[PDB]
Amino acid sequence: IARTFFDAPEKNYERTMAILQIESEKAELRLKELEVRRLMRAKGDGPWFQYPTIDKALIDHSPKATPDN
Amino acid sequence: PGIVELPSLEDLKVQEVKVSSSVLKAAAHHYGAQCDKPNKEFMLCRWEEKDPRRCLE
Repeated sequence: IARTFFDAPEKNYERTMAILQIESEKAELRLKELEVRRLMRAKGDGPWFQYPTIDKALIDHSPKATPDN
Repeated sequence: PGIVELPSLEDLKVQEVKVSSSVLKAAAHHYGAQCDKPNKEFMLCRWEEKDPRRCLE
């Protein structure tokens, strides 16, 4: 029975170790993503939460009809 | 904020061209032809400095 159907205890041991490593990595990445999102929302210096502003390529630079501008 | 600086009343004192609009219009072409250099210098200073206090002279 243990030879045909069942799995070796070493296989289950090392498989559980692999699963635990992957899931701990995922949990740490989730917590880091939460902290990054909070910091980017608070400070606004990152690539996220970049609300748009007025593009400065629209400003006319040629001399106008009045000098005082 | 700051204090705006204005020239004194003696610096704005000059004798004027006391002629009417039609007197200016009759000789407008010859005035543009003959007196062009100081007029264009003043206009360049005006459009560059964007400040009449820097173009008073």
